[PDB]
Amino acid sequence: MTAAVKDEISRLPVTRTCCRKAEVSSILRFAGGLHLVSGRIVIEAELDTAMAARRLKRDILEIFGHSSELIVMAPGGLRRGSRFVVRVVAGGDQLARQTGLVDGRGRPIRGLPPQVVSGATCDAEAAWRGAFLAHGSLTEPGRSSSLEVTCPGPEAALALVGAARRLSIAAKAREVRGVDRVVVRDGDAIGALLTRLGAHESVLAWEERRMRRE
DNA sequence: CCAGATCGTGCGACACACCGGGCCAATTGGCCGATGCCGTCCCGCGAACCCCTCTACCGTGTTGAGCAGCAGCGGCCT
Repeated sequence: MTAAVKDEISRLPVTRTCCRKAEVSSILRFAGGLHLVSGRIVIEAELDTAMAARRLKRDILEIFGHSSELIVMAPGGLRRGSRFVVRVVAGGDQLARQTGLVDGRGRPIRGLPPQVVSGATCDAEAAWRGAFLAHGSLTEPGRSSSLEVTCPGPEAALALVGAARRLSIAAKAREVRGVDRVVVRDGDAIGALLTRLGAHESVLAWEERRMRRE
């Protein structure tokens, strides 16, 4: 359902440096976290996609200059979902401070880094791409996909809504059962958004499926 | 041995899923229209600001070294 979509997004080549930085920051913020162990900060990011973890590791090594481990052992323990976990221990504090998770010698930033916000539209769509790669789903249970992506806390969700607005694409933040996400319902916005992210074959398949079924 | 955990199954509740209705709260944000103080400018005079002019006892002076060209001189040549 979404495996092909995320594969296509991961396989998309990227050139501009700022967009790569924004994508890395988004994925780290959404599907990543920090742990203060043995007196040092270690960054752990959990992905459930084959190529996405490699892409994130390569981006870190290239732009931020750091090394990762890329372990395949499942934190869930099932070992069937291939819950990849990429780790950064050497220079973890520097990576955290220079990627936007923590700034001002203070608490972790709830929303997306200020650098990602108030940037070019390319960086906004790159941040949305990273958010979709990290977490999200494409359900199509009934009449609409419900292209929902969950976020930690209202701040990240509303920041994603704001970023989507800059693309002239409708979006809506929602909260249920204490967990909040951003969703877009109408088919036209879904198609335009998926086209902008870079996926092509999945966009077509969805287009014909919707037109034939509806 | 055999009894609760796990799960099957069942009944109900039920938190909303819908996608569609029918009105509303908050909250407007424009400048509408009316009233009022400040920027610009046009003198008005006056302080200063710069230039020009004139004063008639009279009075009359400021190292060493290397290389090259020119002036004076001894001495033929006519």
